[PDB]
Order: sequence, then C-alpha cells, then structure tokens
Amino acid sequence: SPGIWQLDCTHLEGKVILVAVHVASGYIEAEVIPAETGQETAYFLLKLAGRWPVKTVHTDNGSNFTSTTVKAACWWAGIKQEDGIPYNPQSQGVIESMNKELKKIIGQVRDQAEHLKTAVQMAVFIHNHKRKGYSAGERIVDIIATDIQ
Amino acid sequence: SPGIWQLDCTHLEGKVILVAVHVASGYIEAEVIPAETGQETAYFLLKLAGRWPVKTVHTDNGSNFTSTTVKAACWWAGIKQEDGIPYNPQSQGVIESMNKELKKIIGQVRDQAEHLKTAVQMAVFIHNHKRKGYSAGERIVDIIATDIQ
Ligand SMILES: C=CCN(Cc1ccccc1C(=O)NCc1ccc(OC)cc1)Cc1ccc2c(c1C(=O)O)OCO2
Ligand SMILES: C=CCN(Cc1ccccc1C(=O)NCc1ccc(OC)cc1)Cc1ccc2c(c1C(=O)O)OCO2
Repeated sequence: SPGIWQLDCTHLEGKVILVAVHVASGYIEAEVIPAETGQETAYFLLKLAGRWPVKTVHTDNGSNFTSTTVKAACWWAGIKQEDGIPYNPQSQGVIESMNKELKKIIGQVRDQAEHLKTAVQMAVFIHNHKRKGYSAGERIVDIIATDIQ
Repeated sequence: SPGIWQLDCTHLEGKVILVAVHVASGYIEAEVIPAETGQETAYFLLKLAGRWPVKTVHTDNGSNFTSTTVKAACWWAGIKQEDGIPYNPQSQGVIESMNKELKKIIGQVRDQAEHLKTAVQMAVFIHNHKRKGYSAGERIVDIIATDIQ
C-alpha cells in the first residue's frame, strides 16, 4: 500500500498530461509531454522513483505495459511494473473523477501562464495542498513515515 | 527547519544542473536546463513546492534573488524567498561537496543513457536512496511527518 502508484494519461490543448497518483493518499505528480511514448513514460517513472519510494506502478495502458523502455526504467529504479486492469471497478471512476478535477483546476489557473506546463504544475500544487482534515501531501508523508517506523 | 530548502546551480557538459536541497535531510530534486534564467528557476520552484511543503528557499545567487519572475513564483507558491549568504561558513563546503558527489555519481552512470538529463535523474535516485542508518529520502519523510504531528 505505501509503495503503490497508478499512471494516468489525459489530454488537453492537443498535448498529453502524464499523471502518477499515489493510490492510498491521492497525492500526484504530473508533467506535460507532446505525446505519450515509452521513452517519455520511462523518464517520468525514473523521476518519480528518485523522489518517492515507488514499489509498484500500475501502468495506464497496454502499450506502456509492453514497452521495453518502460520495463527497463522499472528494472533500473527497482519498480514492479504491473498492468492497470481495474479489478476493482471503483478504480476507473476514481481516475475519471481525478482527471475532471485536474482539468477544472487547470481552467481556474489557465490565464495565469502562457504555457500549459505551468498551469498543470499550479494544478498539481492546488490538488496536493487541498484539505479534504488533511491534504494529499500530508497523507502521503504520514503513510510513508508510518511504513518506515 | 522541516520547510527550508537551498537552491544550487552546477555545470556539466555545457549545460546547467539546477538542484534544490532539503537542508535538514540532504534530500534533493534536480533538473537539467540549457541556462539558468529567472523563468527556469521560477518553474523549478513551482514544481518543487507542489511536491513538498516548501516554506523557505535560500536562493543560489543574487540574480535569482532579484528576479521578479522568481519572486512571483515564490509569491504564487507561498514560499519565503531568502538570500543564500552562508552566515554559517560550513554551508559553502556542504554544497561544494554535494556537487562533487553528484558529479561523481553522474560519471558512474553516464554511459547508461544518451541524454545528460537521464543520468542526472539516475544520480538523484542514487543520492536519495543511499544509506549513510537512514537515507535522505527516509530522513525527509520522517522530518516532515514529525512536523505534521
Ligand atoms: C515572465 C514570465 C513568463 N510567464 C508570464 C505570464 C504569461 C502569461 C500569463 C501570466 C504570466 C505571469 O507572469 N504569471 C504569473 C507567474 C509568474 C511566475 C511563474 O513562475 C512559475 C508562474 C506564473 C509566467 C511563466 C513563468 C515561468 C515559466 C512559465 C511561465 C508561463 O507563462 O507559462 O513557463 C515555464 O516557466
Ligand atoms: C530507448 C531509448 C533511449 N535510451 C537508450 C540508451 C542510450 C544510450 C545508452 C543507454 C541507453 C539505454 O537503453 N539505457 C538503459 C535505460 C533504459 C530506460 C531508461 O528509462 C529512464 C533509462 C535507461 C535510454 C533512455 C530512456 C528514456 C529516456 C532517455 C534515455 C536516454 O538515452 O537518455 O532520455 C530521456 O528519456
């Protein structure tokens, strides 16, 4: 549970937003890329796993599950690469709701920057700091500190 | 002290590596950019502060301390922007030693990727996971969790 993350790919403005969600907390990291390739996804996972103790990633589609570059990054970074089959049907819903919330936030900040990447990092910040009372950023730290102890 | 970070700029292969270090733990985030500008530094701090509870940043030089774009991102993200004067002379040495360790790690992985940005993210991963016993990634989570509690 503390080490499990889910990849999610959404689209805006003709670009791709790649998201990793820490499933137990709802905390996210995200980036804009011009298209989802195995190299971009592999690089994104390398970044994530240098920052948080990523044990397992549920990939966002079969092409990223198949990609030998993504499998190579997961090998390098010590991550168990898994499929993203929603054996719990509530998973599809949680991810659709997250993309809709993120896109809502991006539209709320969109005029505050020229480049979509800037708006998406403002949206990561607001999402992670939003009190629901704890924020997603507080929950991930507590979950992982509990695991370390 | 759980919220205090230090910016650091180092050079390799004709490029710039921008580093944020969490002072109490030694944990780092880093990125490669073609040159250190106010916009690149402001974007980097926006990313950092959406991922960790960044209260204070000691900027790496007077150009980033002065930059109105850097000041605007620190306003947006709720960061107190401070200068980086090493009132403790041990601060100079610690940053120099970190740059030398990071460049050593980059040389140890350099032939495992074409692009320097890849090598630098491998080096962030190795640095954050190295036990010296706890790793910097463990120390930062424990420090912030203690603080939330
Ligand atoms: C001279 C700055 C260029 N713009 C000006 C702009 C252009 C259009 C609308 C608003 C603005 C505006 O000032 N908003 C406030 C602001 C300030 C700093 C800030 O720092 C994170 C983010 C936002 C902001 C910007 C900075 C760094 C970036 C960007 C962009 C971008 O516009 O996307 O892209 C990647 O790094
Ligand atoms: C598949 C083509 C790309 N190369 C091949 C390569 C070129 C030269 C030397 C070694 C290799 C090699 O296979 N090493 C192992 C490896 C695999 C996956 C991995 O994923 C993080 C990092 C490393 C690795 C790469 C992937 C993603 C990127 C990169 C680069 C890069 O070379 O820098 O740049 C930004 O995203």
